[PDB]
Amino acid sequence: NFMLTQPHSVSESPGKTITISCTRSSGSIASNYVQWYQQRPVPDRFSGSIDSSSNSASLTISGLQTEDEADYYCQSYDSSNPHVVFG
Amino acid sequence: NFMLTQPHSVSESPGKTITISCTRSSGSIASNYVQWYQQRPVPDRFSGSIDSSSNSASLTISGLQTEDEADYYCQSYDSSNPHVVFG
Amino acid sequence: NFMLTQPHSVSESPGKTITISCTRSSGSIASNYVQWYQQRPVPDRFSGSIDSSSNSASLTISGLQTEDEADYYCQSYDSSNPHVVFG
Amino acid sequence: NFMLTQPHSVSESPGKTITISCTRSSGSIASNYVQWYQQRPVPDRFSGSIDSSSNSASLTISGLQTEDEADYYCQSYDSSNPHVVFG
Amino acid sequence: NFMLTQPHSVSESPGKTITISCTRSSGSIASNYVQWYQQRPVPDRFSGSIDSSSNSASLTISGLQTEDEADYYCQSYDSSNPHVVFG
Repeated sequence: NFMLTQPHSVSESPGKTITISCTRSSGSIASNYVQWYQQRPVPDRFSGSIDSSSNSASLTISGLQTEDEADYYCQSYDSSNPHVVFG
Repeated sequence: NFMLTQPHSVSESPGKTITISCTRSSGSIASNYVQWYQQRPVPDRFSGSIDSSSNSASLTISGLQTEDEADYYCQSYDSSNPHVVFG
Repeated sequence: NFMLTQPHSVSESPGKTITISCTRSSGSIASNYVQWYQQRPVPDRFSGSIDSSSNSASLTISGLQTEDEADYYCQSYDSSNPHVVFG
Repeated sequence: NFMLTQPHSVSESPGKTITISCTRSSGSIASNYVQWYQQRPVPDRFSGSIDSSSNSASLTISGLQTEDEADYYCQSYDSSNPHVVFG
Repeated sequence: NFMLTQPHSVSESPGKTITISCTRSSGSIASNYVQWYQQRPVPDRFSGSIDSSSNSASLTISGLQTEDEADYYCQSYDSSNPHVVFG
């Protein structure tokens, strides 16, 4: 899958950031995740409860294959040359 | 799947950010996720309860294949050259 | 599927942002997700309850195939060259 | 499916943003999703209750195929070159 | 399906935004979704209740096929070159 779940703030920054190319992924994730992120460049209270959690991630591939003749030709080209003038 | 769920704020930033090309993904995710993100470049109270959660993610592929003669030719070209003038 | 669910704010930023090409995805997601995102470049109260949640995501592919002669030719070209003048 | 559900605000930004091409997706999603997004470039109260939720997402493909001779030729071309003058 | 449900505001931005081409999607979605999005470039109260929700999404394809001789030739061309002058 593609869980692109990122609450990110971007200032004036002409670039490319995340770039994924020619990647193969296959796995299982079971996560109980708690985060308090505080950035201050008055009272703060954080309460997080997960309680009883049952996370199951099962992947089964019972395959059989004869002659494959596999040719995995993955070519990736990425060019990023921004031209930014501030005035 | 494609869970593109990101509450992001972008300032003046001519670019490309996320770019996914020639990628194969197949997996299972079971997530109990809690986040409090605070950025302050008065009273803050965060209460998060998950209680009893049962997350099940099952993937089964019981396949059989004879001669495949697979040829996976994945060619990707990406060009990003912005020209931004501020005045 | 394609769950494109992102409450994003974009300032003056001529670009391309998300770009997905030549991607194959097949999986299962079970998510109990809680987020409080606060950005302040007076009283804030956040209460989130999930209580009893039963998330089930089942994918089954019981297939059988003979000679496939598969040829996966995925060619992608993306060009983005904006010309923005501010005055 | 195509769940294009994004409450996004776009400033003066001549571009292309989301672009999906030559993509194959097949999966199951079970989501209990709660978000409070606050951006302030007086009293704020957020109460969210999911209570008892039963989400089931079942996908079954019990197929059988003989000789396929599959040829997946996916060619995608995207060009975006805006010319914007402000005066 | 095509659930194009996005309450978006677009400023002066000559572009293309969402563009979907040569895509195949087949899946199941079960979503209990709550969002409060606040953007302020006095009292705010948000109350959201889902209570008891039973979401079921079942997809079944019990198919059988002989020799297919499948040839999936998907060619997509997209060109967007706006010329906007402000005066």
